[PDB]
Amino acid sequence: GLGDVRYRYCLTTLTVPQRCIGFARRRVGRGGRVLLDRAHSDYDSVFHHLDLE
Amino acid sequence: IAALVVDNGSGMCKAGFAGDDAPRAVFPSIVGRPRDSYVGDEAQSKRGILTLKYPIEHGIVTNWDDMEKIWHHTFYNELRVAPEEHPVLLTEAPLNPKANREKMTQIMFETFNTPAMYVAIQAVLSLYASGRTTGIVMDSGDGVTHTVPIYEGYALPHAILRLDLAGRDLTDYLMKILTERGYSFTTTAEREIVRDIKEKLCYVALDFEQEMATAASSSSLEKSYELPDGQVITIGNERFRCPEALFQPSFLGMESCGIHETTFNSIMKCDVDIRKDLYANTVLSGGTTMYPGIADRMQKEITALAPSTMKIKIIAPPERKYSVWIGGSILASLSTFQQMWISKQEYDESGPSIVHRKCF
Amino acid sequence: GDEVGALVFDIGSYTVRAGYAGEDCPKVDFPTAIGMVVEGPTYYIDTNALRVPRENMEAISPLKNGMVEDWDSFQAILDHTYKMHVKSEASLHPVLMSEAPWNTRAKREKLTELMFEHYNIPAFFLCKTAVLTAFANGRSTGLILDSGATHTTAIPVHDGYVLQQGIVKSPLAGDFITMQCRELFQEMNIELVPPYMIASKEAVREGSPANWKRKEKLPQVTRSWHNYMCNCVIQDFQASVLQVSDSTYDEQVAAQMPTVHYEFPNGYNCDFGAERLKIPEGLFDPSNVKGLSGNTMLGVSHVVTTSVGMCDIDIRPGLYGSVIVAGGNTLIQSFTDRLNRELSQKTPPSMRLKLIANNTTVERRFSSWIGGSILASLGTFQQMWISKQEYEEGGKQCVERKCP
Amino acid sequence: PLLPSDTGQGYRTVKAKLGSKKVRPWKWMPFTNPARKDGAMFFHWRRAAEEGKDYPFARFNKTVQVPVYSEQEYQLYLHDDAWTKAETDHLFDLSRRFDLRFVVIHDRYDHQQFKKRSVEDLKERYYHICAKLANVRAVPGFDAGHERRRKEQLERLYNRTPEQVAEEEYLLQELR
Amino acid sequence: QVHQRIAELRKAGLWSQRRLPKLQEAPRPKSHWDYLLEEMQWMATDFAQERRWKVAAAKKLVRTVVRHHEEKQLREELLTYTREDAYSMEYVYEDEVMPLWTPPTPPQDDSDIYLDSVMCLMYEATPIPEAK
Ligand SMILES: Nc1ncnc2c1ncn2[C@@H]1O[C@H](COP(=O)(O)OP(=O)(O)OP(=O)(O)O)[C@@H](O)[C@H]1O
Ligand SMILES: Nc1ncnc2c1ncn2[C@@H]1O[C@H](COP(=O)(O)OP(=O)(O)OP(=O)(O)O)[C@@H](O)[C@H]1O
Repeated sequence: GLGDVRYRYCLTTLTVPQRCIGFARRRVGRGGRVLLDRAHSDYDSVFHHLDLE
Repeated sequence: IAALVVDNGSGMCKAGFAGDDAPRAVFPSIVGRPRDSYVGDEAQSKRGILTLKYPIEHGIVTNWDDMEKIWHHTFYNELRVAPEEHPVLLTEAPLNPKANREKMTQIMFETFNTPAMYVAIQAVLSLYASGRTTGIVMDSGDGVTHTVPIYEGYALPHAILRLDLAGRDLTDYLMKILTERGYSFTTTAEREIVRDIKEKLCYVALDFEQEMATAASSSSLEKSYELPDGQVITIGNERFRCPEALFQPSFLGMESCGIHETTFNSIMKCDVDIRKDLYANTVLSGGTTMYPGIADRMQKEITALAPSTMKIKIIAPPERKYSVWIGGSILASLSTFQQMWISKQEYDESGPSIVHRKCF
Repeated sequence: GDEVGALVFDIGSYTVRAGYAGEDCPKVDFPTAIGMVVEGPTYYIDTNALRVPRENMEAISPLKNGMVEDWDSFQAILDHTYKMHVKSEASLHPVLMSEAPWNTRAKREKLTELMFEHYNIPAFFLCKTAVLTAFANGRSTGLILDSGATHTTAIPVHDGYVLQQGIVKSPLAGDFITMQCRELFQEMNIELVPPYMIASKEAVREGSPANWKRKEKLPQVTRSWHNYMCNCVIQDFQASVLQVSDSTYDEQVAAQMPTVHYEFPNGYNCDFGAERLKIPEGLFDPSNVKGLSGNTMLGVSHVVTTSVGMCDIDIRPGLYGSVIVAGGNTLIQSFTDRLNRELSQKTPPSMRLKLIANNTTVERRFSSWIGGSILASLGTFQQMWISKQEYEEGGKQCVERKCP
Repeated sequence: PLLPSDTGQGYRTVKAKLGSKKVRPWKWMPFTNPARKDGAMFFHWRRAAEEGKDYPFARFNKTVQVPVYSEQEYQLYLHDDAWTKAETDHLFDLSRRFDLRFVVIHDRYDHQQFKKRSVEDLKERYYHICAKLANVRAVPGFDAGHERRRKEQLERLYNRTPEQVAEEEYLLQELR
Repeated sequence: QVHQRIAELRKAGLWSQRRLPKLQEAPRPKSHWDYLLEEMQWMATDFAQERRWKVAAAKKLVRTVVRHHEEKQLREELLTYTREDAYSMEYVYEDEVMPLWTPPTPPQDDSDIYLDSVMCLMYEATPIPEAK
């Protein structure tokens, strides 16, 4: 495939709602807003690792 | 402590605190100017001395400085609370132009310095007040009438329809017919008298021809009404001739369809699947729907139009006129909605388009 | 700079679509057909005015094969749109319009002249529907399969430009389905009664003769208007009942499928079986259609393959790699699945066939308008407007140069 | 799959902070775009403090450089025995308009006022002209046949019937 | 079988149909239309994402309202994230930083070359061909 990086999704964790939120991608909105684009997985239930020892 | 809810209409303005069960202050939206400015009832009595203008027409604001004075009066005099201390929620008519939203947001943030604000569509607020997920809302206020289908709270813009028949036209028509019977109403005072008569007496007939025959023969449909001067008048067949214009616009001289036909067309315009739900969750709203007996006539008409296998069910709460404001009052008090506010810093960084980014 | 207060129009043989630039869905969508009464004539345009019956009223449309023919009717339509739905002076708003891929030069020139001189707009621009459809899905290169009311066409797009040579047209479209439905009803001896004739109806058992009464107060209407109402009823039936078979039509297998229930305005209701599948099969194999033995007609899949095969070889992998489906007629149930099966079977294995998933009404019908809004929103696009000062000289000269 | 958009809310613990700051006024204003030669003015939403600043998108107006020549140059250097001057001028005008997108150029090329040409021929002619002009312009101090063969081979592969594809697949697998 | 597959390789004829030659090249820098196309792609993605969020938020609010009414009767007896995460911290991986999709930027210098969808002919050159 083309293998571009800006179209990639990766696992991430937020700080305030502290939890792994599955695959996500960062993007810039219309005016200045920075948004997170979230993908889907059938293992979404198990992704709550946190702190990864 | 809580936020404010302000609803603007062509005929009446309604303001109150979120969580209350009824608006705290209701007054007519008129601005008087010398021949300082005056607003509401104070202008109404002064209207003999003053010149009057209406800042809203057919649910669309047409003069902004007058609207600014209306909002200033509302807050400072009627609510007696400084706006900068409270969040403010606002209402909007369907199919409103973008420029109106942007101008409203600019005024609200810059002139009044509100810390946060939101804008909602009146039809969806009425649906919230009813407490249903999918349905079609019939809205008929003082100036304009709309039919809006909703699917899980998402108003389908392309299926929406509009109609320019409302209470103002009915009051004028009642004046016309009452003059034609032999009375004399010319100026705005007699117009208010006629509006009071319309509100007090008129009702919707279930079968127009049978009621016409009854009024032709029987005295059992006549009434009397007392004027401010202490003299009395007689009123008869006019009682149900006026509201009938809703289902027969030809009386007013307009080549338009009735409210039932408009609702049926709006329902048919949507997707095939969701039609079943819309028939069973039809909602009425606005002051014009307060006529006694309207619900049964509507049900009969739509039953005649709709397919036999469908189930039709009209909904009309007793307080439906304030239902639009009640919906906004419920929404603001919710917890999850708190995250939907537009903050002042967001307006500063982004600009008025932020309203096109959030208020849905 | 992405928020210039521009308007975007999209007009088709079925409905007119208009809205504000930067919005996500068209604001207003009303039918293109209008009523005209002679003695200049008088026009009744919107849905409310159209339903009311009247004497000597005829039904007309300004479009012919995707190009404007009745300029007076078109001007009336634009006047109604502006005045009623937009409620703002045209002189303030730049306008963007869509056009058919094969629209000729002279009609483009006359449209530009009309807009600039009569409506006095400040800026103007024109684009072709295929490109806007490609933009809506975010593709610069792809193949567009459009099936509207009039024609079913395949248009290849590369780097945002339409390849004129590759365009292929077929007449099998919604109107063909409507004609097939009329033939079916005539075969079944079902009488079609438009709603305006019915005064009231009673419930009747399935298959029994209808029971209804006529509105005595109706003034006599013309032929075209009555035919148009019948066509509206048949269009509703199309939307409700028809379905496309996953495989090639087989009478024996179809006969085993469950039936469907429909009720006409006059209260008549009957159950349809294999007939609801046999009809749409025409779009995929016109040869076996009764009364159209001419095998020169091409099916949808064959149209796509022929259109792609006529383009430059190096681009063919790009076209097969992004196929976009658009148009109202594609909304028929199971259409996309049959198309995908056919294309995946017939395409060479070496190419990675892919179909863009957009199977919903709003984006399937309003794709061109959405693309137009997206294009008008772009900040860098502001350089490309045609201005009134530019209209003076280059309005005729540069319009040829400006919009290829 | 959803998407969370940033927000500064979820509570009203921010009664302070927000109550001590005031927004910068905005404005609906006109602006001038340098990329437009006519000087037309369009209206704009912008912060009122930044009036008069040039349009920040005009830095994207970059053109592809295509040579030019006069009658004397075409007289001396670019004369060819299979192309008329008008045909070459049409080719170069199209190249300037469409930015050397040769597939689009071949699509829009007038094939009836001028004899039909393949895209490889257009590329060859354009490169020859540009190379000779650059060479002359230099102070003292492409391959069409290969592309044609490649495209012919691709065309031959494309029209391969499915049984031939299966036969090739079987032979390939036999070689592991 | 080896004589028959040497017959078959002389059949399908490496001289006939099997493996192919190189593509040529000529460099060229980006132009205005390419920037417009990239901006169009970004805008289309934004449009779709916004609409979809829009539907989801409406549904959630409606469900909350109906459940509030239900709770009122019985008494008779995920879509946003904080500002700090949006504009601070880089989500470093440890053992690099995650990307960000921003709108195009004007060229600081003539260094960005125009690329395309040749696709089939894999990109980047060939270092060692035969002695042509
Ligand atoms: N039975 C009734 N009770 C009260 N008002 C009635 C009744 N029948 C008609 N009306 C008229 O309804 C109008 C009040 O409607 P309402 O308060 O909903 O208007 P609004 O909010 O100004 O409308 P809009 O938002 O559509 O511009 C008044 O003109 C009143 O005369
Ligand atoms: N839900 C539906 N199911 C099936 N067919 C439908 C549906 N909605 C519309 N159609 C068909 O699509 C036609 C309208 O197609 P569309 O909206 O693409 O028209 P258009 O773009 O205005 O037409 P044209 O390009 O030919 O002028 C309708 O006449 C009907 O034939």
